[PDB]
Amino acid sequence: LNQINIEIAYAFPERYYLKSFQVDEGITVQTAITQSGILSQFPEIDLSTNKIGIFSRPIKLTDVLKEGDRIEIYRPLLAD
Amino acid sequence: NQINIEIAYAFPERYYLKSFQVDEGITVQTAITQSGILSQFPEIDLSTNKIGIFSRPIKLTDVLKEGDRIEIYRPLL
Repeated sequence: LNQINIEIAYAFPERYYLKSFQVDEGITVQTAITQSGILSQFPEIDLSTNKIGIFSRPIKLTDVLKEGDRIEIYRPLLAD
Repeated sequence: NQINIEIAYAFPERYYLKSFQVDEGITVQTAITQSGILSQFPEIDLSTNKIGIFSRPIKLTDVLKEGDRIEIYRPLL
């Protein structure tokens, strides 16, 4: 079964949730969320109505844009 | 037949953000060349810069791709 890496983020103000998981390719947004445990840690999250976006990277520049998409361009390296 | 999109370029001294209307069906690359951002910032390199796409709303049924970050928001304000 092909494996991909995904992240889930949720900003519990003054202690952020930010976790990466290895998952079976084919998993949906709802399945990743419900299988992570995030809903047990934060029982105030309501998937029927909570607002959810996805940050995708890397992408192919040939991908088709949709309403409300933001393209973020940034630098891989710091310094001065 | 149009859609509203944004393009941002984050660098150390400034955050650039611009909103555009473009033809439904446009690719990321066409949007970038169309925006004139590459003339404005000659240092942007399409093979070297990080480039990602933020999408919202999604669907709970969307199939995840490699490197997708699901962001769950707390209701405002």
